[PDB]
Parts: sequence; structure tokens; C-alpha cells
Amino acid sequence: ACALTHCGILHKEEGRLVEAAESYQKALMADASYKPAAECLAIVLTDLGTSLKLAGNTQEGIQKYYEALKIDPHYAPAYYNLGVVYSEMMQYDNALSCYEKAALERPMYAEAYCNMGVIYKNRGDLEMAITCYERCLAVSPNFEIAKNNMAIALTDLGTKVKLEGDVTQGVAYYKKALYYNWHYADAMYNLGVAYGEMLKFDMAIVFYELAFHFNPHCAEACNNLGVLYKDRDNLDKAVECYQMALSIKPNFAQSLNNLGVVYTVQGKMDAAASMIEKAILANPTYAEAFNNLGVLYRDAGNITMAIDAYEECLKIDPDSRNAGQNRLLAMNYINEGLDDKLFEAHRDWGWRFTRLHPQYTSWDNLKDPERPITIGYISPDFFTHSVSYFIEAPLTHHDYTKYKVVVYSAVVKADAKTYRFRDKVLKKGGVWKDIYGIDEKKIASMVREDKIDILVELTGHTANNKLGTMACRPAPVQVTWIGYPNTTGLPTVDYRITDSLADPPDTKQKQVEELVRLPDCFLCYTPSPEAGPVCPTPALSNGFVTFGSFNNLAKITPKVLQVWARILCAVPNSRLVVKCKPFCCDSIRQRFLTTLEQLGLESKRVDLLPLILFNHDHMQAYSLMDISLDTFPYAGTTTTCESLYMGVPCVTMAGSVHAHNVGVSLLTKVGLGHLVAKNEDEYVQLSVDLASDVTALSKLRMSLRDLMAGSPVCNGPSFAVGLESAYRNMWKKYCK
Amino acid sequence: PAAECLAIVLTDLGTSLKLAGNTQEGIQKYYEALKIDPHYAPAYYNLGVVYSEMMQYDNALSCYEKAALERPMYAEAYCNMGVIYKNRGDLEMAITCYERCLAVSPNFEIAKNNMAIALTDLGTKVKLEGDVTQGVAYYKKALYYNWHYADAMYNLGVAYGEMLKFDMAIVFYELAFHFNPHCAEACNNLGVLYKDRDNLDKAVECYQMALSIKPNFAQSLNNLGVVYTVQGKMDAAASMIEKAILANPTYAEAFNNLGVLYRDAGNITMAIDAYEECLKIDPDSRNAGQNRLLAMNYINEGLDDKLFEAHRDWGWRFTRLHPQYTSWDNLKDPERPITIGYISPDFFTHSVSYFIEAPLTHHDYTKYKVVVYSAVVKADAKTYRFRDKVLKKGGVWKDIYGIDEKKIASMVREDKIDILVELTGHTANNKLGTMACRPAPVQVTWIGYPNTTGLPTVDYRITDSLADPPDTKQKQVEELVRLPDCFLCYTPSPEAGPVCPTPALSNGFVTFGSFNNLAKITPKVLQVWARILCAVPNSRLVVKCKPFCCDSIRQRFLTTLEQLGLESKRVDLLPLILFNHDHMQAYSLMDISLDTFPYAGTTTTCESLYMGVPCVTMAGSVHAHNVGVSLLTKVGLGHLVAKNEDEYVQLSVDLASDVTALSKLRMSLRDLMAGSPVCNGPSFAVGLESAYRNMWKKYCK
Repeated sequence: ACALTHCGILHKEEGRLVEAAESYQKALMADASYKPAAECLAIVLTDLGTSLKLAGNTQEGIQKYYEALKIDPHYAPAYYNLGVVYSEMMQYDNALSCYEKAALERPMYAEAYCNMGVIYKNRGDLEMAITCYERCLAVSPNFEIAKNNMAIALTDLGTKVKLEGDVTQGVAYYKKALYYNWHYADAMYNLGVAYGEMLKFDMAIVFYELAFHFNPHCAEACNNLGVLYKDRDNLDKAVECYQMALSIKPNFAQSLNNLGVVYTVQGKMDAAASMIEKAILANPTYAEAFNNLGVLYRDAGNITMAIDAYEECLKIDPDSRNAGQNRLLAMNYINEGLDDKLFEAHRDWGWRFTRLHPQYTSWDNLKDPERPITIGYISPDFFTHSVSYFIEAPLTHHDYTKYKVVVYSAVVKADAKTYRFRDKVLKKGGVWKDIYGIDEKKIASMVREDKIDILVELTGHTANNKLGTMACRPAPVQVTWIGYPNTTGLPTVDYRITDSLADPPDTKQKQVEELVRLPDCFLCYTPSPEAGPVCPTPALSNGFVTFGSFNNLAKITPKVLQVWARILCAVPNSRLVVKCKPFCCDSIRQRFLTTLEQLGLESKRVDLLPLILFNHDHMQAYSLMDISLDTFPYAGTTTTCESLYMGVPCVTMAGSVHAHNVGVSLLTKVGLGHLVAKNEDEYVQLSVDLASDVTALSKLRMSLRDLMAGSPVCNGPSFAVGLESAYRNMWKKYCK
Repeated sequence: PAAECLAIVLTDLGTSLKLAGNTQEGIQKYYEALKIDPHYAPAYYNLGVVYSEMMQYDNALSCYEKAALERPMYAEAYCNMGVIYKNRGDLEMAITCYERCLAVSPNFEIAKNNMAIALTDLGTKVKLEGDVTQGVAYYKKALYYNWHYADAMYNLGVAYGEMLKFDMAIVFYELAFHFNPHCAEACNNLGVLYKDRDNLDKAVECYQMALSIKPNFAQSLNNLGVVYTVQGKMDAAASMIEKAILANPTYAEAFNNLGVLYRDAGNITMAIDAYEECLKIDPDSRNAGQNRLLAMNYINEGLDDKLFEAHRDWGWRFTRLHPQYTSWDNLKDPERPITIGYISPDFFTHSVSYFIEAPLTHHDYTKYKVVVYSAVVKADAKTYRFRDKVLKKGGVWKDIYGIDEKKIASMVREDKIDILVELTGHTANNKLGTMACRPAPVQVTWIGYPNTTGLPTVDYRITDSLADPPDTKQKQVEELVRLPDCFLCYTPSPEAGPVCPTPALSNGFVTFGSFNNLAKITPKVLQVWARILCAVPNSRLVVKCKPFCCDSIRQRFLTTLEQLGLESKRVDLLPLILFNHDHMQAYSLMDISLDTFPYAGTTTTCESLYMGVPCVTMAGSVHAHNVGVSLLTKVGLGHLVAKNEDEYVQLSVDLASDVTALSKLRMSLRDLMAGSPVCNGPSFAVGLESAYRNMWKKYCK
């Protein structure tokens, strides 16, 4: 048997398997119990079966493997090959059983463990497959394919666990996946998004960049990265990121929408329109694209089409918060108080939102009417924003020994003014909380944990508002004040602060909040220290009066254009300068000029200026004009204050709604009530009267800065006293 | 407008003159421009550049400061200020200048890169001060502006290694290499991390790469030498460590590793020399001191008091820099469930196991509650068998691998251990530092070391009256407690298999053999074995030592034997056998076991006697020498204990002269031992229990 076995081995080494197999079979006939001849015969039979498999004789291979296992069951590789055959024909139970038996006979044959793991993974049993790979690597820790499959399974498991809400375990699984494969793009991208979701943007960026580096075709990573840079106001990088995403996936609807948004912010209106329309074509059910289209139309002054786009969004997504709030905001630009339809719409939206949220019902605030009071101001606008020019007044002038100030800053990107506010608040003993990216319900929990007395929301239905916090009713008194000129539609909001001129006692505009009228002006402008000097009246050097307006375009309704055309026709050799951010786009400028021409006014006189992002020169630009014409039915607020502070008389119009009467309030309280028109005809008459005299106009210009500084509009202390008294009255009301 | 245009043209003229080498004329034209326009920033930028070129950094700073004041949107000026401050060492002002630069120009790639550099240097500084978390934060901020800044990734790897986040450290070292393949340090650290995970092949790859980048990297040379030592490539390890020593003569750890290699290779004298060099470089090197003591134990006949002096000195100093406890809440009760902790890292298939298993198997739990402190690095079926055996009887098993020593002592205190028994000694991965803390009221050493521990804090050493006779002259430290019977209870494995027929009966020649490790086979034992083999016609010696896997050691030993008068053909050198069964069966290859001196076998002698291979031993004046005397006498073979080399030779010749008697004795030896006190588990358990009780009584008194 020994000689026959060695002859068979020698024949096998030459690959002449047939005679070797015959020799081994003869040896088995000579001495069956010779277990080494049996082992060699099983080996040769398995080699024959493998050759037959590779030759396509799969059934003959099966037969040879069964023969081998009849000769030497212990021969694990025959079980391995049988398992492979069972797997290819999808007999997964037979395959797994064969692999398990092979692993019993040979527990160090890693490749079987890997194949079991792969098969189980294809069946969605990620945990079992992972265990199989783990034991495989316990047998051999360098086997590549097994490391790669372990990384894949770990990433799939981390994603599965994360979608169940355990973000931390998902992150741990992704980190382990990168341990088994440090250049697995999927793991990196998943980590990037998990980190981004948990307010860790720097790491998120690094991860998205790595994911793109290792997998250039991860268009999703480029899109996400562009979004993250956009939120950091690095618009150029966002532009490149989205362009790359579209170079990999031209029809990537998300990149189309996001790039459209970025173009909208930059004022490139035509490009924004084109990209959002492409997004709609790519995904007709992409509601957010409709919302962004509505925003684009609103900024371009096409309010009707903006409302239509928001309505399309709300038919596609009834719960779209952004569409509803932007719709209400857009309606505020054109609906003058005649029909109580806007108020009903706000009420209906508020009832829907109050259904979408369960508020609190009790408060632990000690009901002492005379104790000090904790006032929280909550807003995303504690940066260089219009609202910032007014909230600065109370933050500086509160008596902090009686009204403890808490600031909830949701500012996406701080700046020197945010830091200035925090420094003032902290130096006077106030709490400052940055709450960007924190769930609204967690905001409500925080507000309740901070024991606030009066919560003042300053945003209303504008961008990045926190009305979800207000719906929880975390505080015992909720107020809106300056960010929005109409009712918010929240029954949980108790009061809206105004004055007796913005909302006369006989106002017919219905609102849910009780109006709190301050004795003076409800606004206290804090002038920028960079305002610089007043320039001489241009009329003295140009000989002609230049009217102007630095309001937005959504506020300049066709009717305003008609009235301005009447003004310019009634005053020979006069000019109009209009500065707004979307004039950069040539198409919008052209439509605006054509609209003015249709009213019979020669475009040449009209100077349309785009926006120049520079505070000092932005404020100094009022040296280019002589008389500001306010817009209606949405009066200016900050623009009127800036005009007055520069010495430029500003003519406003009175109407039936708060947004219309804000200009009346400011002008009357600064002492220029003779510049408040009641109707379009008086508006024209007042403008002509101002234009007819230039020396008195120059004296007025030279006096206006000092007049305003001496007025209630700049009397920070008096405003603070009045506002504190109002708050105390609210508190006493609460105690009763 | 004319003044502005003239200033512009004069500045262009000055720049051309500078590029033409007329630097002073350019400076003069720039000053003329600044007289025509004190606000023309480009002139200020030029002045700053030239002032830097002449290394007049203060004027450059002042000029770029006027440039900042005139207009706050000169990104280049802020960048240049940051570079200048970085050059002066100040990183705060540099960071601030770069921050302004990025505040006016965010996408300024140069300013991002320089900000990343400065942030990484600052993180390194802050980390060097102690605050590692802030260092990590600075490195992450660096990876924000330069996500591919390899140095930030490497330094993160370092910090995570210090933080013990080994998986993240691996990832960050691999990324560091990917973004900078010249970072040989990253390669080295990655390999180290992989070695610590018992993945030797990857570690070797990493070190070979580190050396392919930096051939004279001393650290990588040392680490690769160590890895080859673990793999047993003696010559390779030697060469590597020698190169490391040549690259850095103050790399103490390289000397320690060289000493370990020499000791494992049996070259004890030069191993001692290497440890002395290490202790010359670092005097508190725990590893060098303990390896030195262990190595001295292999060749030191009791003819001096230098070994005891060295042990006492080392122990004294060690304890000196070592806080310890001073009070115990252990109830002073002589009739209670005294808690006895056994602490050791070698519970797996190790020589000690074959003896410590006996008490674990036969120990009255209802009186001496046993707690096990297993510091095993890698467990196995035998570890699990021991854990199960202890547990099913009510013992407490605690795995303590990878826990700080002081925390081990604290845990022992919370565990209310009464008698703490250290079973390791001056070997490797010992916990003698825990013993120095004296966490338990009684400290005992028994089987892990054959000589004094030198620590005064250890109270007792377990022995018998044969290994350490009452009149022994060896001065030690601990109090000798002599058990009545053999201090050892061997429990044979269930893999010993049958005793086979006598070799001398079938092969026609007597074969001597030894399974002791090579470190114990001192030349003085080779000469004696050569005399034995010359005295016995047609004799064969079989030696199986690990280091023989390397052919160099085999050749050297064969040459040494040939120089002594023994034909190398007459010498059978066997390497390590992979499996237990056949390794144990290898006792069929010899007729007589030869014990070594001045360090006898312990486990090997018991194995030789269990397989039927009569053993000849030598008496001496040290425990390690007399262990063989203890075993043979207690088995009943005291007539096989020589008193001198001449008696050793005579006994070996006599045993070889009567093949018949040898065969009979071997056929009887297994049952003789099974009936002997060596295999009388109950009697040993009773003796050890009585000894513990006596120790406790002494303590309470």
C-alpha cells in the first residue's frame, strides 16, 4: 500500500490524475483500513471534482465530492466545495450546513467562514455575518477580502442602527468599519453625515472631504459639503461643491435645488430660476424646490406667482412649514386691510400648527407680582440685521437689578455685533445661549429649565424663526415685538407690543394677541457708530431734487410705482434713485424699467442701483438722495430710521394696517408729523411741497440728526423705563 | 486722481527697480508715493516685503500695521504678519493675524495652510504642557483648514495612542502615511500598535517600511529586533538590535533587548554585561534590573553574598520609590473563611500550571476562600478549564489583564484578600510592584522564583527541608516555611499517554537527554556531560532547547562539544515540537535525564520521572540547585542524588551499565510516583492549609 501510495503521489504531481486515482483505489482494495490511502484517494477525488466544476461538469463534480466524502468524510475541502455548489444554486441551507460541518472538521479554514458571512449578508442577517467574519479574522487577521466584507457589514449595521435613533452606536460602528478598512468611502461619508447631524461641522467637513477623496463619485458628499459651507456663508465654496455634485450627477435634484438657493441669496435670479426649474423637472414631487421657487419670486417682487408656488408646495406637501410661513409673509406685502382674509389664513395656519404640537399647561414661576423678572429675548437676528438696530436699545438700558436678561441667539453666523451684544449682556449680568441647530422641542425644554418669566420672540414668520418653541408655551408670558408686522397666528402667544400710532385704538385689523401700546414709540433705533457725517443737500449742488428709496422689491408694488411716477411727473427735472439687492440681475432691472416706462416716465431720469455690501458706504449712500419715498402697504422700518438719521426727509403714507402705519409712528414721534400723508393725493402734495423749497430743505437736513438724537427715537433710557413698566404691568396681569 | 495715478506709477517703478536689484531706489520711490498718498496700501505691502528681505522684521511689522489700519481688507498683510510671528516663535499673534486674513479672504489657500501649521505647532506645545485634549482640539482645527495636513493626522495618532484609542490611532497613522509617505515615524508607531495586538506579520511589514524610508531609524531597528526575538529569529534579532545600538548609543531599551536575546540564547555572561550597560544608562530601569537578577540566578554557585546584596539593594530602592498601605480591616479571626489570593500571569500552558493546578483541585473551599488574579495575556482551553474548576467549587476568578498596578492593589484590598500569594517572582509580566504595596496582611512567594525576591515586604517563602535544609548557608530575606512533604504537588496531565518500551533494550545504546531550557545549560554542565558520555561506551545525548530553531546556535554548541572531545555526530539537537502529545512522547528518546546546575529543572525533572526516565541530580548550596534533590528524595530515589560531579558521573555510569534494571525501574516509576507524596494531592493540601493557618496565627500574635 505504501508503494502504491507513493506511485499515486508521483503521478499526481505531474497532473496525470487518472492513473494516480486508479493506483489509490487499488491500494484501498489491498488495505481498506489504510486511512492514509483513503485520505489521498479523497484528495484526488476532490481535485477531480474541482476540475469537473471548472470544466462545467457541475453534477459530475458533485458526484466526485460525494465520493470523496464517502472515502474520507474528514476531508473538509469537499464540504467547502459542496457548500459553494449549494450556494450557486441558491440552496443556502445546504450550503451553510456544509460550511458548518467543514468548520467542525477544519476550524482554521477561514475562507469557509468568509463565504458563510457573505451568504448570510446577502440574506440580510448582518449580525450573524459579522460574527462569522469576526471568527474568520480570529483565525487569520490579515485576510483582505474578509476585512473588506467586515467593513461593509459594519457600515450597513451602523446605518440600520442609526435609523433606529442610536446615532452614537452608528458612529461607533462606522469607526470600527474604518478600523477594518481605513479607506472605505461609505463609512467616511456616513460618519460625516452623523457628525453633521450632531452639531460637529468641522469634523463633518473633514469627513465629507475624505469621502470625496477616496470615492470621487460620491456626489451626495459633494452636495452635503456644499450645504455645510453655505451655512457658513462661504458661498463660493458651496458653489464649487454643488457644481462638482452636478458634474457627477447632472440630474441630482438636491444639488439643483441647493444651487438655486445659493444663486437666490447672491441675487443671480435668472440662474436660480433655471436651476430650480431643473430641480422640478428632475423630481416633480420635490416640494422644497417649490418653496425655494416661491422665495425666488417673492424676492423679485412677483408676489402673486410666489403665493402660487407656495400653494403648489402645499398641495404636494400639506405639512410643509416653510411654504406656509413664506406664504403668509408674502401676503403681508400686498394685502392692505380691506378684507379679513389674511387674518383668517393666519388663524387657520395657527390651528393647524397647534394641532401639530402639544404645549405645556403649568409653570413653576413663583407668582409674586413685585419680584424681579427674567426676560428672555429669542431670535436668530442678534447679528448685523435690521432687527439688531432696535433690540440693541433694551439690552443696553434694562435695569439688570430688576429685569434679568437672557438671550437665546439662534444666529447661524455670528459677527462683531453678536460679540458686542454678548459682551454687553455678560458685563451687566445676563445669560447668553447659542441655540443654533437644537431641536425646537429641546429649545422649549431649555426655556422651561431656565425659569424664564417673559419670553419675547422677535422673528415671526421670517427665516429661521423659532415658532415651534413658542408653540410649546414654555414661559408664563409670550410676546412678539419687532420682527413681524402682523399677528403670528399662535394662540399661545399672549401679547404683541406696539404703540398708539402704528395700531390706533380704532384699528379694524383683527389679531389674536392683545396689543400693548407703549406711551412713546414702540421702536428705539440705536444708531450705528459708523453712520458718519451728514453730507450737504444734493439739491444745492445738482439743482434738481433726487427722490429715492432703499426698500426691498417685494414692498414696491405696482401701485407704489404708479404713485412715484405721479410724483416725478408733477416735479419737473427731478430724479428717482432706487437701490435694492436684486437689481444686479439685468433682467429684473429691465422689467422694472419697462414697468416705469409704461406709466409714461422716461427711464433716463431713473437710476436703479444694485446693493454694495459695505456698512459705511451703504449708510453714506443716503447722501445721494434728498427725499425718501416710503413704500406701501408695507412701510419701511429700518430704512425710515436710517433716512432720518442722515437728515433725509422721508415721506410716508398712513393706512389701515400696522405694517402701513409704522412709518407714520416713526415720523410723528420724531416730530415730523407734517410729512405724514393720509392719502395718495396728500402724499403727492407733500412731496411737491418739499421739492418746491430748497433752502428750508437744507436747514432741515442740517438739523435733522440733532432733532432725531433729541427725540424719543434715540432716548434709550426713557424707552427702557417705558418698556420695563409695560413688562411689569404684564407680570401683574399674570399674577391675577 | 493725478496724485493717485502718480503714486501707482511710482510704486510700479519701485517694484521694477526691486526686481532689477535696485532695492534702495525702489524703497525711495515707495516713500515718494507714500508722500503723495499716505493711504496707498500696495506701497506699504512693498515696504513690508523689502524690510523682511533685509530681515528688519520690526519695520516690516510696523509697515504692515499701518497697512492694516489704513484698510482692514489687506489679506496679504495679515498673512505676512502671521508668517512673521510664526518665525519669531509667537503662535498666538500669528494665529490672530491668520484669523483676520481668513476673515477678509476665506478661500485664501496659503493662509489656510499656514493656519493649519500654526495650529498644529500650538497643539503640540499645549500637549507638551499636559493638556492633551486641547492639543487634540488644535489638531482637529488644523484638519479643518487643511484636511490633508499629514502632520495633524500623525500627531492625532500620537495623542490617541496616549489616550489608548488604539483603533483610532491606527486609522490616523494610516492616513498620515497615505498623505505623507515619508513619515517613517507613523509607520513605526503603527507597527508597534499592531505588535501589541499579537499581529506580528503586519507589525513586521510596518517596521520594514519604516526602515525602507529611514534606514538608520534606531527605534524601528530596536522594535523589529524585538519582533524577531518573539518569532525566535535569534540571529536576525541580534543584528537588528546591534544596528540600533550603533545608531543610538544611549538607547537603553536596545541594551535591555540585547541582554534578553543573549540570555534566551544561553549566553548569560554577555547578557549580564548588556544589562549592566542598560543600568549604566538608566538606573531605575525595572526591566533591566529584574532581567539582571534572573540571569544571575542561572550561573552563581553559593560562594559569595553578592546575589543577596544585589537583591536587597534593588528591592530596597524599588520600595523606596513606591508608596504602600499601612492598615487592614481584615477581621483578626483564626477560625474564619480566610481569603487567599493567588496572583499570577502564567495560568495557561506554562510550567507553573502543572503544579498550581493541584491546590486548585484539592483545596478546602469551606475554610480558605480562594481568589484568583489572572494576569494572563492570552487565555486558552487550559485557562478556561482552571476557571471552571475553581468556580464550580465556590472560588472567585478575576481577570486583571491590562490594569494599572496600583489599581490591582486597590482591587485586592476591596476583595478583602487575607493571604496574598505571588507566584511569579522576577520573571516577566510579574506584579512584584503590587506585592510591594503590601495590600494584604500576609504576603507569600512560593513557586515563581527559586531565590530571594529581595523585597523586605514579603513575609514568607514556601519551601521544604530538602531544598533549603535547616543549616543552609544561603542568606535570604523571607522566613522559610518548610512543609513536611515535598513543597510541590505535581498533577500529571491527562495527555501523558502510556510509558513505552525501554530504548536501550531496542536500540542497543544508552541515550542521555535534557529538556531544560538552554539558559540553564552552563558550560560547566557541558564539560560534565562530556565526561559522562566518554565514561559510557556508545552513549547519545539529546538536547531540545527553543533557541536551537536557529541553526547558528546549533552550530555553535556542536562546535563547543567538538572542542571538548565529543563528536558532533554523537550530539542530537532537537528543536521545539509544535504539539503537546508528541513533545511529551519525546521522552521515549532518552534513557536518562541529566539535571542542570547551578539551576536544576523543576517541571522537566517531574516529567522525566513520570515517563520512566530516571534522573540524576546534583546537590548544592542554593534552593534552585536542591529542587532536584527534593523531588528525587520525595519520590524515593534519593540514591540518585549525587553530592559532587564525580558522584554524578558515577551514578550516571551505574544507571547506564544495567539496562535490565533501568527498564524495570522505568516500568515501575509511573506507579511509584502515583503512590508518592508528589501525587498525593490530599496530603499536600492538608500541609499547605496547615502552613497557612500557622502563618495566620503568627500574624495575629
